[PDB]
Amino acid sequence: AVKIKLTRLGKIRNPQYRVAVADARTRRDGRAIEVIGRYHPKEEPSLIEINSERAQYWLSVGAQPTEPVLKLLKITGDWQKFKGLPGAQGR
Amino acid sequence: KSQQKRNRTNERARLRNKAVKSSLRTAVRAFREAAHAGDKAKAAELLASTNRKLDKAASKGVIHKNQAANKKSALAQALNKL
Amino acid sequence: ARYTGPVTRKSRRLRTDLVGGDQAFEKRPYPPGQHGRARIKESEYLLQLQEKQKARFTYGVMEKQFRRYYEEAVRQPGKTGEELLKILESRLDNVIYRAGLARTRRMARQLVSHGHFNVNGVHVNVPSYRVSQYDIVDVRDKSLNTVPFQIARETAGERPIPSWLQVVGERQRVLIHQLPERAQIDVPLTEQLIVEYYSK
RNA sequence: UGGAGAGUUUGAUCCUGGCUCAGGACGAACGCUGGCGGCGUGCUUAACACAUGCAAGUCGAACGGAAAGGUCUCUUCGGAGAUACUCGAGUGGCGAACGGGUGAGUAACACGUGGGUGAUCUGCCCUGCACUUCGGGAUAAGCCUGGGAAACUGGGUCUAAUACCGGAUAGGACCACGGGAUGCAUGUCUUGUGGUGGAAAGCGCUUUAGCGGUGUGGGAUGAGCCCGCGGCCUAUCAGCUUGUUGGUGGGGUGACGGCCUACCAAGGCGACGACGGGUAGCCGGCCUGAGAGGGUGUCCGGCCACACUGGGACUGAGAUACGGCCCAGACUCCUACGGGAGGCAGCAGUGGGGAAUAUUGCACAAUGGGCGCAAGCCUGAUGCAGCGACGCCGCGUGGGGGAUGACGGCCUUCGGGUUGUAAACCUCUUUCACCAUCGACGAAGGUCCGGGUUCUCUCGGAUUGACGGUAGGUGGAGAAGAAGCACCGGCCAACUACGUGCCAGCAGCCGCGGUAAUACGUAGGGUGCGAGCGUUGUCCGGAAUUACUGGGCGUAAAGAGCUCGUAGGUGGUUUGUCGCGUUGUUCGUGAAAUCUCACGGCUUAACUGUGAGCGUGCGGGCGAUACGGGCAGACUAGAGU
Ligand SMILES: [Mg+2]
Ligand SMILES: [Mg+2]
Ligand SMILES: [Mg+2]
Ligand SMILES: [Mg+2]
Ligand SMILES: [Mg+2]
Ligand SMILES: [Mg+2]
Ligand SMILES: [Mg+2]
Ligand SMILES: [Mg+2]
Ligand SMILES: [Mg+2]
Ligand SMILES: [Mg+2]
Ligand SMILES: [Mg+2]
Ligand SMILES: [Mg+2]
Ligand SMILES: [Mg+2]
Ligand SMILES: [Mg+2]
Ligand SMILES: [Mg+2]
Ligand SMILES: [Mg+2]
Ligand SMILES: [Mg+2]
Ligand SMILES: [Mg+2]
Ligand SMILES: [Mg+2]
Ligand SMILES: [Mg+2]
Ligand SMILES: [Mg+2]
Ligand SMILES: [Mg+2]
Ligand SMILES: [Mg+2]
Ligand SMILES: [Mg+2]
Ligand SMILES: [Mg+2]
Ligand SMILES: [Mg+2]
Ligand SMILES: [Mg+2]
Ligand SMILES: [Mg+2]
Ligand SMILES: [Mg+2]
Ligand SMILES: [Mg+2]
Ligand SMILES: [Mg+2]
Ligand SMILES: [Mg+2]
Ligand SMILES: [Mg+2]
Ligand SMILES: [Mg+2]
Ligand SMILES: [Mg+2]
Ligand SMILES: [Mg+2]
Ligand SMILES: [Mg+2]
Ligand SMILES: [Mg+2]
Ligand SMILES: [Mg+2]
Ligand SMILES: [Mg+2]
Ligand SMILES: [Mg+2]
Ligand SMILES: [Mg+2]
Ligand SMILES: [Mg+2]
Ligand SMILES: [Mg+2]
Ligand SMILES: [Mg+2]
Ligand SMILES: [Mg+2]
Ligand SMILES: [Mg+2]
Ligand SMILES: [Mg+2]
Ligand SMILES: [Mg+2]
Ligand SMILES: [Mg+2]
Ligand SMILES: [Mg+2]
Ligand SMILES: [Mg+2]
Ligand SMILES: [Mg+2]
Ligand SMILES: [Mg+2]
Ligand SMILES: [Mg+2]
Repeated sequence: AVKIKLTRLGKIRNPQYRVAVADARTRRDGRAIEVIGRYHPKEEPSLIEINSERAQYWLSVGAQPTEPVLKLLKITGDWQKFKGLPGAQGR
Repeated sequence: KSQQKRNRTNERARLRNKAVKSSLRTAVRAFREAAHAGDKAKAAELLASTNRKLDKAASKGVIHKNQAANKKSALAQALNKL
Repeated sequence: ARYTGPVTRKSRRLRTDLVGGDQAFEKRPYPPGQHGRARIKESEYLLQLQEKQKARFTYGVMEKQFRRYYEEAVRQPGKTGEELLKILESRLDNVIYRAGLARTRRMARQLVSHGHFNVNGVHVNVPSYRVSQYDIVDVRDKSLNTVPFQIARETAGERPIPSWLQVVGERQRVLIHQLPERAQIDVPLTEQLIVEYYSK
């Protein structure tokens, strides 16, 4: 199944994560199908970046994100837009 | 290892699939010998019996729908050209 | 590492004083060694090596750091020696020396290494730091009223101030308007020989 | 945006032409020396053999049962009771084909690149069209026995299922006949007619607790298959092939296909190097070089191949099936001699080889993966920590006055100077060390509660970090705790003396040492670098000494003894056509990191993030015929008669 997962490409003490769409049967830091954002858990609150339309297309086609990508999608509101929920932004 | 159960389920599958495949083979050879005999009367119903058995096996999943289609087409043309 | 050795011996070897200060001259000629009063044939490589060593011991730069500075300068477009000199000047110790907050480069390095300067209100302890445009430098609030600073607080008005830097009064703040121009301020050494040295 | 030369043939000179050197680089080793931190890297040789511990399990919201927990339960006063949460073991479902390792084999459609799949398959994911309807039989487990030293196993009962089988109906199963569109030939996409047929499953619920399965349309994802182009040496390997080449009819595959089979033809491959021998994982990448190029495939990333050696099948959507199975061989071990068990090229570690390369540590805190409705469980993947100067970066080992020209040493013309402002003496700072304290971001995160009824959201009560009481900050006296290394004749920066006298010796070349050695050992002095400096090993450059860039062949090495001619290369003038080479634009592709510009963050750098270049190419469409070229012509100058 297609999943949207976080890919870490930082150094030892800078765990930067990229919001990418990848196949489930792949390593964590592998060649994803398509990168659709990033997430830096080292700013004051955080750094969240979502394309919000390629993610929508993948969600409508069957891609299933994990728990942190799901939380980021809920934060950015794109998951709410896809599911029809009222609040389209909760940043 | 916790794979002795997998081995037992495997061998159960071997017996089941082997039995159904051998039954299908026997039905196929029965239809074939009827085809060379050229009765053209009981072969008409043997064709339907073989088709039913083979696509029943395909539904059971022991074979593929592609193989079922190939064999059904072969037996139908076999009945046809005589 | 650091030299931490006789600067005057190096000056006599290089035949060009480059530190000045209180101990500018030794009141004697320059036989750096036992045979230093004898004449030696001037080879082509000797001039370039002496120029490079003069620059390195003027700016307190190790060999590998100087190599990196030169390679960055030549890789940068335009000129090479001017860029190298600008990179050398952009050091914190050189900036403090030009702003007159220390007696010489060694004093500036001592203070910045011991951590008596906060550039953007942030503690630093590396002379290898490079300044940039619209960058402030300030003195530590606790470190004020200390002897090594109060000794020059009133006698820092002798040396000139470069045209790119500026100094502030009773409360010193150092700000960088733009990159320096060593070619027009304090160039006692020609870089066109270093650029030929480093291409061998 | 980028090009150094020097020495060495001679009595002296100019060429040619070798040999050596100055520079950089490494998964490095050695000699000496050796503080710390940030980030990386670390069996390159024996794909040699392995002690030992951990590396794949999960679901009671599928099922039968109750070994344990707390349990209301009879009560033994230490025994009872599945009905109850919960659950040992068992059935069943999924996972286990991913993840991790090595580079052995492999010169191959294995790899990179771009096409084709009208020749294809595809679980879990999304989603359109409908169903979710009836019966049967045994068994696991348990119980009673039996065999065997064990490993294991038999007989008799006994209980289920979302286990199995048999059913009704359901078009992308088939056959024959047709309609409708398409071209790229077999064909391709969709309906109709008649004859055939093909599955599902139930469970739970604090009552909107939720799960499910299949019959098929269409997406997403992964992969199977074919083709062109490119990436070693060797002809002292010149003839290779018979299922081999093709065709036909069957069989086989998910799928085309001599993939297999029966018959027919004689064909197919080869000097543009088949067949044979040696060597080798490929690529993005890494090093050197101004570049072209030369070397290389290690961190990391993509793929491929392998799992003691060799061979084979099954389950499954999907298997080199490392921690699955069967057999042959070797090795190791147990044995009652009849028989059995095993494979670290997973993590850690041991033996052996080598010049040589590391802990039998922590945690799922974060990410990814698997199992449920979950709560939750596992994960030597992963996040870290420990050892090594192994590599890059960065900071210290202090600083301000100092001619006491300390003393001395050294050289010595006996006058002097060198060591040398460095010192003593007066003083300033405490970077990193030592001691005590606070103390992290990493977690807009996950659980038990309050608005929300569950969908979405913030709120706080509690807790959750292996790293780690670590980073980092603060407070305390004290320069106090801290440097060494190589060379000094030319290449190439660095000279005097002592001892020695072809001896001791050094050395990259050529040259020094056989009694005034800047070349040997030593002392002083100097040069360069630095917690590193020299040697060794290999590659690039100098080398324009394999020359497209960028060489020559009268005498320095170099024209076959001459001629003919096969392939091949190359070709007069002019006209028209095509537009293959050529060139322009556009579109798709050319993964990421890494290379560069520009910025952003670790006090800076190393390190890292972002935007743009790079990706030299390829496929498709659309412009040109100026030159080469294909075709159709013409001319005589070339050439021939
Ligand atoms: Mg039989
Ligand atoms: Mg067929
Ligand atoms: Mg350093
Ligand atoms: Mg020469
Ligand atoms: Mg002569
Ligand atoms: Mg001669
Ligand atoms: Mg010549
Ligand atoms: Mg199981
Ligand atoms: Mg249980
Ligand atoms: Mg399930
Ligand atoms: Mg499976
Ligand atoms: Mg595997
Ligand atoms: Mg190895
Ligand atoms: Mg190999
Ligand atoms: Mg290809
Ligand atoms: Mg029984
Ligand atoms: Mg039916
Ligand atoms: Mg059923
Ligand atoms: Mg044949
Ligand atoms: Mg055939
Ligand atoms: Mg090999
Ligand atoms: Mg060259
Ligand atoms: Mg093998
Ligand atoms: Mg082994
Ligand atoms: Mg094998
Ligand atoms: Mg399966
Ligand atoms: Mg199967
Ligand atoms: Mg095998
Ligand atoms: Mg396995
Ligand atoms: Mg193993
Ligand atoms: Mg290991
Ligand atoms: Mg050895
Ligand atoms: Mg040994
Ligand atoms: Mg975990
Ligand atoms: Mg996780
Ligand atoms: Mg060492
Ligand atoms: Mg010299
Ligand atoms: Mg002597
Ligand atoms: Mg000597
Ligand atoms: Mg060389
Ligand atoms: Mg060359
Ligand atoms: Mg020549
Ligand atoms: Mg001659
Ligand atoms: Mg000759
Ligand atoms: Mg001749
Ligand atoms: Mg001859
Ligand atoms: Mg001859
Ligand atoms: Mg010819
Ligand atoms: Mg010709
Ligand atoms: Mg012509
Ligand atoms: Mg021609
Ligand atoms: Mg920065
Ligand atoms: Mg790229
Ligand atoms: Mg084109
Ligand atoms: Mg003529």
